[PDB]
Amino acid sequence: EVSQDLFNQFNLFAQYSAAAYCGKNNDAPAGTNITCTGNACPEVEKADATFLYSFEDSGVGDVTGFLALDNTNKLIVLSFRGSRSIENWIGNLNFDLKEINDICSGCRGHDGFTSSWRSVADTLRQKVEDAVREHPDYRVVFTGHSLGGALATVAGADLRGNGYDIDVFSYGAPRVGNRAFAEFLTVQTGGTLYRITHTNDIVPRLPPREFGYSHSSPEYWIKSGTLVPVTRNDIVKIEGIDATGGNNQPNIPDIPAHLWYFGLIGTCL
Amino acid sequence: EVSQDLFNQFNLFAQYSAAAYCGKNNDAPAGTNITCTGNACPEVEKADATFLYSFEDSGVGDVTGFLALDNTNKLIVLSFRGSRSIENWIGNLNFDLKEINDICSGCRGHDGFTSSWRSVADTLRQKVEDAVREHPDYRVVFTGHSLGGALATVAGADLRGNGYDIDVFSYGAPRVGNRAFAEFLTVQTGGTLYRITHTNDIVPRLPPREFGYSHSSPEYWIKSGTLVPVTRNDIVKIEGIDATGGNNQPNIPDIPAHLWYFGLIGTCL
Ligand SMILES: *[C@@H]1O[C@H](CO)[C@@H](O)[C@H](O)[C@H]1NC(C)=O
Ligand SMILES: *[C@@H]1O[C@H](CO)[C@@H](O)[C@H](O)[C@H]1NC(C)=O
Ligand SMILES: [Mg+2]
Ligand SMILES: [Mg+2]
Repeated sequence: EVSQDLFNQFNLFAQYSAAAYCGKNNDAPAGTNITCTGNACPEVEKADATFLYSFEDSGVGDVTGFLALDNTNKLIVLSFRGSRSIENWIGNLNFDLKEINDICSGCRGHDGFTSSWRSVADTLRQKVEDAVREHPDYRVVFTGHSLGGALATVAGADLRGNGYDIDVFSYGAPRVGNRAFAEFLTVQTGGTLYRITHTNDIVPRLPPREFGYSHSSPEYWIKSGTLVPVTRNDIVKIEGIDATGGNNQPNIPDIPAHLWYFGLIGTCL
Repeated sequence: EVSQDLFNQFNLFAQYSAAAYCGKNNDAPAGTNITCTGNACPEVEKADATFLYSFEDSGVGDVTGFLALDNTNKLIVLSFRGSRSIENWIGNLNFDLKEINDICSGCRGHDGFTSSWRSVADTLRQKVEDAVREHPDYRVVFTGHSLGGALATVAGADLRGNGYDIDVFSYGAPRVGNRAFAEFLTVQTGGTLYRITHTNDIVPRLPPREFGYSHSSPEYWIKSGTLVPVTRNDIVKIEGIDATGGNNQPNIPDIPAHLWYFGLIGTCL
């Protein structure tokens, strides 16, 4: 029974996430208005929102995304793009873990996702801190769909505790590491993670539990269909690390369900 | 206005049109159930609907689509697919008109669309007539999106007046010929043409009028945006050969608006 207010924020960061794929320019000047093709982010376009910094193929893991200033919603938004070819990304996904003791003790995380974040963290923390110091009453939100949602979760876990709260809104994010990391992500203070999933989306089911992966609690499960508008009654809050009955159900998953989080996402008309 | 009953046919033939692209099965042997990926054609899935015949790269013009038997709605549906690559197809669209005296006197048609149809006409007329002879109380409906909307319109014009009505439902169809042809399609007896357009979709604006092309009347104009659900009152019936104030407006057109007719069409999640 999610609040009307939190539902409206789920929609907004779904569109910031979507905007990471469908942004008008990929070399866009800082200060230029955020717009999308194909009506992928109308709520963002309604806002007084601008690009503070745009990154494409950035650092080791070819990280793509933007830092946005929203003067209407009073947000600093760091949005990470998922893969440009999601089916190929899924098939090629490695299940290798790595120590991430610098984020939390005994925590391990997907090699790729944690590597990629580490390679751009210094730059993006600096950009985020300039924004905080220029706009101290502005709320920091990190967001991402798919791979982008993994990056956003890792970055949030990493940069929390340094003076600014960081909310994270992840959309069809894969598992990011082991049970220790899931437990950290579940109780870490200095912001809330809203880990959002849809029906039988394949990506939150990877990498598999059998390779040493766990999901953080809680889960915000969208049970309304692919290409169906989402009502507030359509979101189910599921508590427990590796809880089942949401997206973690013993049935055949689906790629199309990955591309529909409140609206079209991870692809551009 | 349009009745709720007509709004439901528009939504059903939009999904029969969508299925020409997202047809879950290309194996697709006669008698197999119609299903789509990505929730593209749920109303078709609900119906007892089967492939009577399926064609790919058919004839000179490489016509693709299927002939369906629907025992729930009692339909014989010929569904033509538009292009695999609509943006490429829009850019390479040649405006050459061909004499089509054979279908109506003084009529000229798009050389491509009319040549394409003529090359599969004998084979496909025999398949509909076979289907009509076994199910004479069934309604014959030709439908398609984009290039598919044009093929259906030409097929309709050509095969009508042979003992069965042919209703045509086109989605974002281009202009198919000159004013003589547009007039023939406005008054032809032996079924109705439902020519449906969306906001500022580019495709119903091609080929241009200044290449001697005209639209048949009427036009059913969807005013609701891209990725927005369509309500009955969002559809405006616009009367008049080459009427303006629907899709035929002197503003900047849009490709994404081509891919949203009631839902996702001409593309498959
Ligand atoms: C950018 O957005 C601002 C605030 O939303 C608006 O007032 C201005 O007209 C926009 N600039 C451009 C280039 O459209
Ligand atoms: C096809 O649909 C029919 C009628 O709705 C049904 O009897 C049958 O179970 C379906 N076939 C398959 C392969 O699902
Ligand atoms: Mg704006
Ligand atoms: Mg016409």
